[PDB]
Amino acid sequence: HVILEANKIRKSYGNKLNKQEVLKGIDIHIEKGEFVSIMGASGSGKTTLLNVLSSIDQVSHGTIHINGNDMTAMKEKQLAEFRKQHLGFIFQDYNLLDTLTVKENILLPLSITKLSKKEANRKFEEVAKELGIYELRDKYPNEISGGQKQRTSAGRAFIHDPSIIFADEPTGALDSKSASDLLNKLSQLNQKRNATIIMVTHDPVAASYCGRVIFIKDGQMYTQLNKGGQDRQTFFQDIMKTQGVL
Amino acid sequence: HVILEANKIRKSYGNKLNKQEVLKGIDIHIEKGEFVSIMGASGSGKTTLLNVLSSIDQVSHGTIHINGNDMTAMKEKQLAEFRKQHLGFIFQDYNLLDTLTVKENILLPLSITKLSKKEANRKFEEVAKELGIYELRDKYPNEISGGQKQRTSAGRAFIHDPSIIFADEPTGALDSKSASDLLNKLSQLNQKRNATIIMVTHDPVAASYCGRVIFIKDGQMYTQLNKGGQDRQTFFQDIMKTQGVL
Amino acid sequence: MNINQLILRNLKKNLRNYYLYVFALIFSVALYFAFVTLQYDPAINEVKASIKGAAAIKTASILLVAVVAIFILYANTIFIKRRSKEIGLFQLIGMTKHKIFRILSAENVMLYFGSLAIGVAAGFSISKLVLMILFKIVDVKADAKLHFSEQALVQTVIVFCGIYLLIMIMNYTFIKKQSILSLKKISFFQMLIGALGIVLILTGYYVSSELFGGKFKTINELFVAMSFILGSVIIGTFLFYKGSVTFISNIIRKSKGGYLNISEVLSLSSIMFRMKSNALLLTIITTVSALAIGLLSLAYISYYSSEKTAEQNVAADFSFMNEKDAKLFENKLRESNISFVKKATPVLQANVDIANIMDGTPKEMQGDPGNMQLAVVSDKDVKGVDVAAGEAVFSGYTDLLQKIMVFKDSGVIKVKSKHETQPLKYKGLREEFLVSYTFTSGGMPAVIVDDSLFKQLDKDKDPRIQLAQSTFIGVNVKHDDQMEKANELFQQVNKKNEHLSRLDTSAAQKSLFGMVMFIVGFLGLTFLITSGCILYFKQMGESEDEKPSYTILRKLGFTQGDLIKGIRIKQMYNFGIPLVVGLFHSYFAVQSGWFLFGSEVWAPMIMVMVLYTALYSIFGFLSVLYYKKVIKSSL
Amino acid sequence: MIKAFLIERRSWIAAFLFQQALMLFIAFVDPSISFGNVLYMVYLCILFFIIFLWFRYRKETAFYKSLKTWENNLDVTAINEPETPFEAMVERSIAGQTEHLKQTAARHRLALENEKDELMAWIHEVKTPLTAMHLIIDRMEEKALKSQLSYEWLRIHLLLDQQLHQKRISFIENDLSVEFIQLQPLIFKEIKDLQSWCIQKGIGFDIQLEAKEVLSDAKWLAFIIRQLLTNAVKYSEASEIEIKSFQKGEQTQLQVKDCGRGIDPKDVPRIFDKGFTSTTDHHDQASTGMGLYLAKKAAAPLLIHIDVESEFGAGTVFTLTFPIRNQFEHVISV
Amino acid sequence: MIKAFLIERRSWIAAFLFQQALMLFIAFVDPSISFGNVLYMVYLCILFFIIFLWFRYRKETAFYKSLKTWENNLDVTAINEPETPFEAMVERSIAGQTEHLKQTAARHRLALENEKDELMAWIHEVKTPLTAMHLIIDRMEEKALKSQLSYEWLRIHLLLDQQLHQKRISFIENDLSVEFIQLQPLIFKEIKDLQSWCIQKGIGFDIQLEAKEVLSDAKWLAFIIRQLLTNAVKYSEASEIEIKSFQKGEQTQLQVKDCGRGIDPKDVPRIFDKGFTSTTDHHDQASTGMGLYLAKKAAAPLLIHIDVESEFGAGTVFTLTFPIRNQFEHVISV
Ligand SMILES: Nc1ncnc2c1ncn2[C@@H]1O[C@H](COP(=O)(O)OP(=O)(O)OP(O)(O)=S)[C@@H](O)[C@H]1O
Ligand SMILES: Nc1ncnc2c1ncn2[C@@H]1O[C@H](COP(=O)(O)OP(=O)(O)OP(O)(O)=S)[C@@H](O)[C@H]1O
Repeated sequence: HVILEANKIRKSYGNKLNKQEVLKGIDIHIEKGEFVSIMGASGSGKTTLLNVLSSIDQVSHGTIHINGNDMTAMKEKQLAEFRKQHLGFIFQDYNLLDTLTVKENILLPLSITKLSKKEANRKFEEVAKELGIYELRDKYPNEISGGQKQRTSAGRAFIHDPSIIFADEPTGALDSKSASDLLNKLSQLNQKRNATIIMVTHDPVAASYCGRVIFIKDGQMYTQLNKGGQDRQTFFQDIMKTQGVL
Repeated sequence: HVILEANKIRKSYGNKLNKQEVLKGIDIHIEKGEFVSIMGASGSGKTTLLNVLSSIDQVSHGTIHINGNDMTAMKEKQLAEFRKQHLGFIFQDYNLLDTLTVKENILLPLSITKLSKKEANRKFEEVAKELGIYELRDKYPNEISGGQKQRTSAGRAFIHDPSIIFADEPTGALDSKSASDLLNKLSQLNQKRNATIIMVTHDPVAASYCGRVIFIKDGQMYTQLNKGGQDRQTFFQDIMKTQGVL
Repeated sequence: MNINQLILRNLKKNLRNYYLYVFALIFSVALYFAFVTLQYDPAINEVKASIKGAAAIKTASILLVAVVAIFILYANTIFIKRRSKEIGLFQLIGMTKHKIFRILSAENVMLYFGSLAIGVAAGFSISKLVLMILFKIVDVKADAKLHFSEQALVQTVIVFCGIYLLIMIMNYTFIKKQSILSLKKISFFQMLIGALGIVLILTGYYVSSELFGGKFKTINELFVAMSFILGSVIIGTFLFYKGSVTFISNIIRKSKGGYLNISEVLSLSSIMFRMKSNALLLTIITTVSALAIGLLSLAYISYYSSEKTAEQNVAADFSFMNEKDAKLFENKLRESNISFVKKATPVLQANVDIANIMDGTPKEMQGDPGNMQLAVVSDKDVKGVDVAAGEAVFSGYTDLLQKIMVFKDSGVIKVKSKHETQPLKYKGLREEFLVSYTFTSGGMPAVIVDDSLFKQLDKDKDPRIQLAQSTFIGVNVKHDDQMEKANELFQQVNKKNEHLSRLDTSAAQKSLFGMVMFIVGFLGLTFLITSGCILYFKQMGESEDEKPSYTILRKLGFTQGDLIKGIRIKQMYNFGIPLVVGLFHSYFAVQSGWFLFGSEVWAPMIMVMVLYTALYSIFGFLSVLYYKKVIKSSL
Repeated sequence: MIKAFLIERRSWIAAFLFQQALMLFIAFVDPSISFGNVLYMVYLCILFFIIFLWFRYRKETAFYKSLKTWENNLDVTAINEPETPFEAMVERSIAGQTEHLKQTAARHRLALENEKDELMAWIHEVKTPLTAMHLIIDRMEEKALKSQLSYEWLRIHLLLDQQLHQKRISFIENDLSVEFIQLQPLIFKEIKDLQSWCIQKGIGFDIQLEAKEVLSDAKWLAFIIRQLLTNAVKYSEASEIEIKSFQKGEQTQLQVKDCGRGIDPKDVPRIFDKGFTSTTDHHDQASTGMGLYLAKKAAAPLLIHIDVESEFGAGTVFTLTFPIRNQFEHVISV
Repeated sequence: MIKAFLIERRSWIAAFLFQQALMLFIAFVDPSISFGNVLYMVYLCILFFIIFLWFRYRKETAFYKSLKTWENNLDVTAINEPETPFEAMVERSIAGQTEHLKQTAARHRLALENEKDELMAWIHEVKTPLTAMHLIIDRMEEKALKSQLSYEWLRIHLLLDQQLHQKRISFIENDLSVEFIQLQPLIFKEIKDLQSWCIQKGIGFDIQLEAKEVLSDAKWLAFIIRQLLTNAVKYSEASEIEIKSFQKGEQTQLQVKDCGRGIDPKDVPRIFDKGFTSTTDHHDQASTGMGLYLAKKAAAPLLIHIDVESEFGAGTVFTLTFPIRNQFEHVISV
């Protein structure tokens, strides 16, 4: 429970003469298995929060605890091992190796675990069938559509079965149809295997698929919403109006 | 009048097996002294549109008429010269050279015409007083705040008396106070002297200051609004409702 | 999949930008193998000199290995810098630092050993022209043959394996200091530092000018000046390269009231904020280049001043000491049938005083004032010079002795005998020595007097050390007709070679100075090329570090001609400053160095300077081309 | 390509190798030049020559390879910037000999879309007054002249709707939609749209369906059931239309049973060819007949499969097919 | 033109000189190999090389002169028959690209022509139902409903006739005709087809035709005259439209003066804009705007200038200057 926890995390940039503080007292209690999101205007300290929560950066003051462990008092080797074992990543821009086909490019993170090839084979088989990109196994990533490349990047983050998945805004390069399809498949993968996808977006209809929208203004959270039993449309209305309030 | 004229602008990316079209029949009519904002989304054709009307990229099909001149006729060098001598640019990110003072940085584009020293100094002083950064005249761009750098970039844009000023979400890397300050400075500069501004954005708060809002959807514009005579709050609520319709 | 397949594809589709790397490796390997196989070749000993011949090459290799190692270390950046986003992505996926290091090291080993294999074959192809040049310099012509000398291959393999073992550490450090990534005004102290550097350079040059101008004419007034000049010049150039260019650029930068265009911004900003970045390297390059040029000039002067020095040591055409051996030579030259003008010229050690002929300080007294072992001769042997009574003329120039021992221009020669004194005046001039160097020790100028004075001095018979034989047995030869045969017969008669010869002694100096000149020239050329290339590498790196200011400044529409004009000006300044500094240091280092020796030459300096200029011009042009290529693909 | 480069540069290679051969041959016969010591010189010269040839080939074979790459495929811009004097020649010649064709094609295409836009605006400006005329004619009380005028109006506005849908066909590439729809409200409203013809010709309708699921567009399916039903009632006279759907296998046969004349078996295969029109009836000139051909050309992208069983004296059987719930994923894949 | 060839042929000369220098140096260093013979025969080799340089210059530079003349000429044979693969590649690329551009331009033009023909066919076969509509509708007895129905029908029919003439202006250039038509029957026809409008709106008119002859293609003359008439109707209402014709100047000026609002003096220069729609009356925006535009442009051969002797309040003199009967012979020729 509460697979992610934070207490008064604070971060400031600049040195000596120039100093700015963009994170001022953030307290988050994201719960296991919830397709949580973060919403707010650009330049309000979103990607900095994502970096801090993932131990990519370091805190000026604050403690973040995941699965009973602590993050602020560990060394680089064990931090990297934990990042491998209990984390999965997606970012706005796809990062695919054009030297390899989609097949081994997806299978790369699982090819170094000293495992039989057949297990990885049907693991990729299941992942591709769920993501519906099975047919392009033997094609280079220089001859496929952008949405397919993005879904390949997303499926890379799911093969090694991470306990907690992070993401940046994943619909900044896709089309409307492809964005809707990708969000639908992410929602479907939410409840098949229990993974806490923590998106970070600034788009209302993008966050309409979530269920724990949490706002932010300039470095301090404001509100909190829940899906309840709404049908993905009245929730969009409520979210977008409460955005218009600010 | 009719400074920017477009007729079914078409633009596509890629070749052979991964060819995608992003601009599909776009028509633009911009009058003198306006303040136009093309609201879109994350995956719509905004940056490509700014590139193609600003003669940075090239349109697959269509014709443009900026100030009554055929833009799609000159090959490269006339395009570069015309772009330098008649268009001003503001961007979302790094615009200032790291190894120049503010004064030299925003007096650089005037050096081509060789307007002596005294009148260049007077024009720089007059412009820098309006944006309120005239005190920061001998500091380096690594010793000032982000909003001050944005004001410096705007001052560089406005100094050399352009015809059309192309912006691209100037307030996408600031906090709310500096955002409002920069937008108010832009509006005051537009009011004092006729300076057309054609910026793209994805935030209704930033576009409420404008006099006309065009909504784009997957490279196909749709619906328009006119500020007319209501105050900022009512126009912002109208943009609220119109964006909520989609 | 298999990581080996990944490495193979990475190498296959990455081996298109790594050409300068392979070329530098090939060049280094070829030069080192050529030098080492020149060493271990058994035909080198055909030379004849005091040194072993193969002894110097060990020290030369010790000096060369450091240079080639530094060159390869500064070339490794080309391979290592580009791998940043790949390392960040690999860390993002999960693979740790050690796996990334091993993956990169596999390709590094493949490229390195391929280039090493190619280099050995290329060196053996050219390892005969070097030997031909060496034989041409020392003038010993027997043959020229091509041999492999496996020991040279073993030494090269060991040295370069060690160098790669050293490179691995730099690779590991660069991989260490990487993360996930995103896959200043002038104080008053700088004014003082710049002014201090400039003034020390100026005063060092000035005090160097006074030294060989004629002052400091005493032994204890020379070492202090040498040490002070050396230290002042080194510290002055170091201060010049770390604060005297920023100071001298700020004046022009502030002269224009904050109003620049593209050319001035590029050139001035780049120079002002980048020259100060690296300061230790430029000092090393300039100082070492000046020292090498000066040393080569000294070696050339010493080599070319061989015939005259040999003629000075060998008083006659051929020299003898043993009277029995002289009589034997007289017997066996009858079959030679050569006009011999052998004279039993008698010489006595007659003492005079030159203490009063000191034009400097009275404290210079020089052993015995009036009981020296000076040599006198009568007028029957030498008739060329006509000197009246009460006058004398010194015979000898002695540059190595002139550097310290200087006679007064009008110093009357007060001959401090036991009782008498003969004042002497300087009218004529002579340089004909009638004695060999073995009897003059440090070198006493020849003195010619009348027969009566010679008789009086010899009948005085002062109890002073006397030469073993008085009447020097030295024979002259007729017109040059039978030189070589005379040389081999004289060589075969003095099987113990306790005697002295002209054509034999006039070759050891030539051989020794030829070896010195060869070593110095080879090392200097290698170092000069390497130093010229290092700056090109630095400029390529700085070009790669300044692309977003070309992505911008081109959207505003500055075309490419303006940018390339600015780059040409920047490269001109950046390659012109160190060249001029090195030229001035070299000119004031070579100048001091024939004053100690004899007359000026002016012959090789022009050639060395024009080569110096040409290579830097070539490197600057290549840097400009690289900058153009980088700018073109920006927008 | 290497062979071509060696062929073009053959003269220089010949000159160099001829000079080297003359070297060797002259050195062989004169004792003043030891023949054994000239092979070294020739070896060095040939090594330098081969290295220089490699560099010069690498530099030279770029532009003429780019031109051959741009031979026929695409990318008129693929021509690289010239750097040699003789390269600044081919590029300028190409530009001078292609700008005419470029401008002509651009002007003609521009005129094309301008014409289409004007036509579409025309058609809407037509649609409005006809709507006003319908709004006013929905108040009149006669019977026979009512039937005549109403039937003429129905024909007129269905022709205008067909023209609007053809102008839509002109850019149908951007209106694809797939969702679950039911047949009952569609059939109800479209029967409301087809009353006066049934009243005039005494043609009844009977509905008894099994499967109501359709998985395709909405407006195109409306117009395609218009095509089929209007064609049937044009081929059926005084017949109770037994519009029925049976789930026969994977396809639901929307069998429109009519006891009218039908279509003769001899002319069954031609009922869907280029612009087919029933030549038996003279008034069918008013009907475009383009409707069948446009239905044929636009039926492919929207996944509606047609089946026909036509007989004379028994009527014509029609059928459209709908896909399975595990089919609307090939539309993104295959 | 030597300079360009020397510029691009510089590496080969550099290699030649470097080879000579290297072998001279090796001859100098080696004592076994002599020096004088080497120097003399190097001189001979250079003198030999010069003539080869001249030959290759002549050949290659002559070929590049022929492509430079081909760059700007009208004959394709100016290029020599290819002998080297590079020139063959250049010529083949040129030919292929030119052929492809010609093919695509032809395809565009033919497609446009076929679309226009299809439009003409549809417009005829849809115009006929409107004639049937008029025939059916001219039988009722009701007053208000039938009157407003006549209003709507007249609007639709005038729309159709107008923009089908706009359809045919595409080939009016080959559809020009001239003959003699008296005003009176055709103006009475324009009253008759607008007799529904005349009865409903009750707009007055006056024919003070001082000159009683006009010339144009019969149906095109009718088009121009009820173009002016219907524009006046759209612009003037319940006014004595004085349709007078006194010949002012060379052209026989139809001084068609309405007594309605007229044209505002501030808007006199503007009425001639392409796609003219009088926005002060929203019914004028439904007009294509070609009416005045096509009247002027197809009246460039017809020599019919639309003069405007407008006065506000008393109405605008719609001076459709039909040229003098002599100047209509110009129209006959075209
Ligand atoms: N090294 C830095 N890293 C990040 N932000 C920085 C840095 N230095 C200054 N800043 C500024 O600090 C603020 C931090 O904002 P962010 O944390 O990036 O929020 P954000 O911009 O909404 O996130 P993104 O990039 O839009 S997903 C911005 O105004 C940055 O311009
Ligand atoms: N070479 C390319 N560079 C950039 N975008 C490309 C390129 N090729 C294709 N694209 C597509 O072009 C789109 C880039 O966004 P744009 O349509 O230009 O406007 P945009 O999405 O508003 O840009 P921003 O970052 O949001 S301001 C994406 O859909 C890309 O997939």
